[PDB]
Amino acid sequence: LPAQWIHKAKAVRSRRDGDKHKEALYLLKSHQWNQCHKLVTRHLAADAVINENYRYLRGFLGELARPEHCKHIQDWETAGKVYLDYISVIEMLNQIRQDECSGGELEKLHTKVMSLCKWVELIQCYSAKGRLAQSEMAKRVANILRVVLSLQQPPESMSDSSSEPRVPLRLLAPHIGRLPMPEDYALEELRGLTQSYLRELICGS
Amino acid sequence: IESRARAVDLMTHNYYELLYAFHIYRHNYRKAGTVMFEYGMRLGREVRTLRGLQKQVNSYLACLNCLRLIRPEYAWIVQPVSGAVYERPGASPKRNYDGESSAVPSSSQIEILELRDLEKEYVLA
Amino acid sequence: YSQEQFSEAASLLLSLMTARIAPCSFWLTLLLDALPLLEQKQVIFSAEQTYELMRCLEDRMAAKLESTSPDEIQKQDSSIDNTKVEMLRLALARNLARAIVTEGALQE
Amino acid sequence: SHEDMIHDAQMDYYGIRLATCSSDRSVKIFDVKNGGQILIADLRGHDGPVWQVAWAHPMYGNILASCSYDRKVIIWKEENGTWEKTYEYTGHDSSVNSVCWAPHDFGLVLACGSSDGAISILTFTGDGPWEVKKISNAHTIGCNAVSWAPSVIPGSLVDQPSSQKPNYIKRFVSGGCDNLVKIWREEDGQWKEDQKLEAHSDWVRDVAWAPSIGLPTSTIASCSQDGRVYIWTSDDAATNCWTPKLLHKFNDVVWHVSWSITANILAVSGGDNKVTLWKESVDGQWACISDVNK
Repeated sequence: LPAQWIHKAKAVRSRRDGDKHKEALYLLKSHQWNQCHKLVTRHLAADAVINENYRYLRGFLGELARPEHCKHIQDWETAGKVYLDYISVIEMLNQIRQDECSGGELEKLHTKVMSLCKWVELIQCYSAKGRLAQSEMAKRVANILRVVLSLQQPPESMSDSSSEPRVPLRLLAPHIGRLPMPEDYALEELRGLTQSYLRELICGS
Repeated sequence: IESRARAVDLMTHNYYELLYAFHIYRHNYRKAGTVMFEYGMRLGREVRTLRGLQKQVNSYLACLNCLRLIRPEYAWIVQPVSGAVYERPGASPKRNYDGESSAVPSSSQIEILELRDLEKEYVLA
Repeated sequence: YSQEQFSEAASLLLSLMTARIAPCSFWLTLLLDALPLLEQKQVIFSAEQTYELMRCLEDRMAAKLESTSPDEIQKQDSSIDNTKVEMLRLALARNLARAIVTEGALQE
Repeated sequence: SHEDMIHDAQMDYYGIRLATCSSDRSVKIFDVKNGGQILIADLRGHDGPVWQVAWAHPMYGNILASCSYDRKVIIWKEENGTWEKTYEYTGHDSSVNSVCWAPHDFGLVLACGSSDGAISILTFTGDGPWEVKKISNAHTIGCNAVSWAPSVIPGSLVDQPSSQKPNYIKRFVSGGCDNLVKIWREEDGQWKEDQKLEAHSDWVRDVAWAPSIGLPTSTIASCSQDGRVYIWTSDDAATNCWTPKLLHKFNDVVWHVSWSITANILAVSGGDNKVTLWKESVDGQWACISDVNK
């Protein structure tokens, strides 16, 4: 007997009782793509990002990223593969330091990071907890971005000699200025941004 | 200053209130309220006198004063639990008393504290 | 106030409010006038006592809102009065913060 | 527990929570487990005495509606262990008397009749509006009892595969206090006159749709105050083949009829403080297979 029906039944059972693992598992198993999409976005994304349990929804988004799944769901591209990109970059940058790093992936880090900076703007939160997880993401991405911008000049294999290059904030600002920021760490971020604009304007147009 | 404040004993000075006043100087209501609330935490952990009770009352007082400044899109705080801090600089290490268990970064062991909850706490205090 | 007797003015006001008497709509103007004293560099300021003042203010404004609407008249100046009230309590917070700063800088 | 005796009380689809409504002005709810049960709630609200509730289908979740004397229908949805008052309607002149959910195949629409002489039918988007389908002069006097269309029943669907979805025409039945029963179909956006039935010269009290799973035919158990229980049956309404048969000649004012959740048998409340358990025997006739002394 096709497990489609049994997954349907145990899935609505789980939607009654509230066993998060079981609803997620059987929604995946029966592949109610659209509604499972919407519910995971509602809850599961924030849950996994804040609890750092990337494994399960990693497999989740990986199977969801298949283009046919993209075809049967509206707005998969808006969020799901986007956060999949977040987590994938996180893990690969973690491992590249778990070993000795190679620039042939560091360049990819720069290219994809500075790009996805452009689409962090289009994040739309329709819940307080959704925007709260958005804020947690923003603070963590700021932290890791500071770490990587510091360590991209490795302590024994410096890339540039002493050069202070022109900052790409001339492209970053028009999009990062489109979101609010909590003054808790917005202070230090905004201060770094201050000395950035100082040099930018002393060397302006 | 935190390197010094954690390392030294609290009864010599409230370096925490020192930093809190700095927070006031820098218009940072979030960090200020957190500092004063956590100093109330430390006092509650450490001392058990009624003078101390007034003191944590003042601590939570000032924290929620920062709440009077906090913007609704931020109506909450983080507070992580961690191990004890060194004491008696210039003396031998391993000087630890009381203390709390360390948290787990790969999870959410931290506590987010919002308006209604913290005002519950101050009302009970 | 009129002869700018800051010390005993503030002490009397503290005593009166600790006495906890009179309707809220007037403690409004009470602390409205207490403003410039709070502004002035004074060490007798007991910020914690000022804050039972403000927490009672919160209590009273909540009770006022529950018992009635602050503005039943719709006019260009009703929202002005309201936002002015919030600004007033914001001024309360900021001035208290400054007073705490001065007190600490004097506790040296 | 309840201050007044119970008219209606319904367990869930899963046997694990019970709602119990009296005219005792409030309705109390137990969780159900192991044979044990804890009164999880007692919902207030109903400013008229309460008779009936209405659970909805499980693929929607957990939904309850209720009628009262105050002409108010209260609408309750369960969250986090908490059922609560979600939509409420009034506008009625006489007590709202009959409420009944439609098959989930048709959706989340409740039927709402009262002895007003007219009836509304209310849809909930589940998150959105409460679409109103109000029919005036539905009775010349008033509405007593109403039943829906159960969505799927044999008769022409043997040749219709399980993969596809058939057209869902809306119909239903009811009987009122103008000494008449009537049958309705939905079209043009509204409902028009399938059938007029005038056989009980007295008011009809309750109506019973045989859940006609396995039945090409259309089967009714109509119970009135006049002591006559009519099995009305038509193999085809288009050839107009509704016929009356006697089920039992009870000498009491004949009160209530309700089919089993197992859709097998019928329970009939009699003017005897009893509920007769009738089953259409395997052969051709209606046999009172048991009883419950109320």
